[PDB]
Amino acid sequence: SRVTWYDFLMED
Amino acid sequence: LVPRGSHMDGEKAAKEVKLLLLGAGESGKSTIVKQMKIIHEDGYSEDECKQYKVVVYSNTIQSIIAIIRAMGRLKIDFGEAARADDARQLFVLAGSAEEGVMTSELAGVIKRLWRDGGVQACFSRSREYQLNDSASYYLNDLDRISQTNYIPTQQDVLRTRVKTTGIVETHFTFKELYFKMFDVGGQRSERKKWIHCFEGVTAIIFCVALSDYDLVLAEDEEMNRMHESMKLFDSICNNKWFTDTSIILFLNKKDLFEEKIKRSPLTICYPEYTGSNTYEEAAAYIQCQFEDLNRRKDTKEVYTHFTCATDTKNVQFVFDAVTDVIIKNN
Ligand SMILES: Nc1nc2c(ncn2[C@@H]2O[C@H](COP(=O)(O)OP(=O)(O)O)[C@@H](O)[C@H]2O)c(=O)[nH]1
Repeated sequence: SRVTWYDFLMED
Repeated sequence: LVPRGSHMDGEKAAKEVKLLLLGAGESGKSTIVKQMKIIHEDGYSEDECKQYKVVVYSNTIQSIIAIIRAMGRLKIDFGEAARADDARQLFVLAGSAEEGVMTSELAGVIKRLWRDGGVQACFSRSREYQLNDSASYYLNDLDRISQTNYIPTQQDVLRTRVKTTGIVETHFTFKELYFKMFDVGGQRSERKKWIHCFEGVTAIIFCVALSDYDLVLAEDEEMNRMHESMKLFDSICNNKWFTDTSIILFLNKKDLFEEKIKRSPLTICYPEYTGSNTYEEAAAYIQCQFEDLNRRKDTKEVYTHFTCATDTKNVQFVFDAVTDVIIKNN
């Protein structure tokens, strides 16, 4: 779902 | 009849610079946006400043209330019992200035509270409740800001703290470059929006509040603020999106850090630190702590600057250097 930019970057 | 020339009229298209301001809350991002407005833009008109009157009053009241509540949490008594009464009235009249009008009664309450010795004892321990760094600015200028004819000065506007909901952007022209500067907070958003925000970014400025080194931890926080910021900066440096990007590090709030390092040991933040508790060595240690997170130092460089984001002259100088760097790498 919605996510902070840090968690977005670390998803990879 | 003279045929008209091209619309451009011999002018080349300006090169566009996508710049992202990143960092934890209270690191100085919005202050840098406002500094850009002051330096490379119109500034702030009186119609713009009058709008910030309510915000000035709200920040002042919220700050004094935070100190008062901290007193109760920290078992700090008032220097004079009478202040208790004042405290109560402060909570009754906390919403009185929503109309941009600070009544004489409320101003008197805030003045008598800010004067008290116990309130100052709590202000000095501000690190235990993470008091915002604009509290003293407004409270020490209470006489000036209380007047009915008061209109916020430019420095008053720099110091305001506003909640960010949407896309905070500013645009300007500097050295024939069109800067699109986006302030990026910690809000949760859709992944496609992050993809769009991190695409084609020319430069990143990561702001770090040095003076946050000695702040207590809030409940359920896994680490202190400085280490949260180190985590963010690690993810920034060593990501694929930004291999091309110029990463700039603003070690901000150096004025507050210089006064703090005397009284508060850096060991509070870095228990392993064995150096001296002086401005120079502690600042170097923090700088290296953030820099060594770069796991590709040969291929990629980190441009570090120590800043006082509320000082327009320092910001102007630093941003001039930043723009020189951006041009060099383009
Ligand atoms: N003394 C001092 N205060 C600062 C400095 N930078 C920011 N502040 C204040 O710290 C508060 C938070 O700064 P802000 O720019 O809003 O952080 P943001 O959440 O990342 O936007 C504000 O009251 C700023 O005025 C600085 O360099 N020195």
